[PDB]
Amino acid sequence: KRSFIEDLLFNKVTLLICAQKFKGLTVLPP
Amino acid sequence: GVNCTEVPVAIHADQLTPTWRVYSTGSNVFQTRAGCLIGAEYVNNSYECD
Ligand SMILES: *[C@@H]1O[C@H](CO)[C@@H](O)[C@H](O)[C@H]1NC(C)=O
Ligand SMILES: *[C@@H]1O[C@H](CO)[C@@H](O)[C@H](O)[C@H]1NC(C)=O
Repeated sequence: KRSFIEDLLFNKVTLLICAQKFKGLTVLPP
Repeated sequence: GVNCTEVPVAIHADQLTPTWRVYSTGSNVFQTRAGCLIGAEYVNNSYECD
């Protein structure tokens, strides 16, 4: 449930390296 | 951050760093996006977060 401008904002900004991080480095979810 | 098919295989003697393996065979197991919860049942109503 998003509008047009929200869809554009989500598409424009983009976020194996995470798999490579076996060295005790994790990212928690919000 | 562990798929919850690892802790049931972890149910053994001297096959896990934490000692309290007895609690692995505990209560209803729930799947979340940050791991899996052991010992808490999942109702499907809504409240204010505690
Ligand atoms: C664990 O992996 C299996 C792959 O067979 C998948 O079906 C399941 O949804 C996953 N569960 C969790 C909690 O990651
Ligand atoms: C909530 O969980 C109960 C468990 O038996 C189920 O019967 C019911 O249909 C569920 N309600 C919804 C809205 O998923």
